[PDB]
Amino acid sequence: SNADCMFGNGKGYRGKRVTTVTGTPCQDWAAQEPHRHSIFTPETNPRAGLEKNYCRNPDGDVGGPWCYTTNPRKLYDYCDVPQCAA
Repeated sequence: SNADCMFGNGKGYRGKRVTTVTGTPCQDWAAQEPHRHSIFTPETNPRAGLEKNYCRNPDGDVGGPWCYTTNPRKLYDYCDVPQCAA
């Protein structure tokens, strides 16, 4: 596959999904915008492969990969990337 898929929780999810389960665009892990988060950035989590706004699981939530949303409703949510390790 093009490797836009997660392995388990998405800890080694090296994909490029950029939307929550709703399709709400994931914010840039790098951007505090419009959700300021000096956490789960590429620079605070240089082990979970956080690039741009592509979904990731820095914490390896056992529910799956997530991101921060550009949605003024919630700070973060889960993404909808298929299981690569399946």
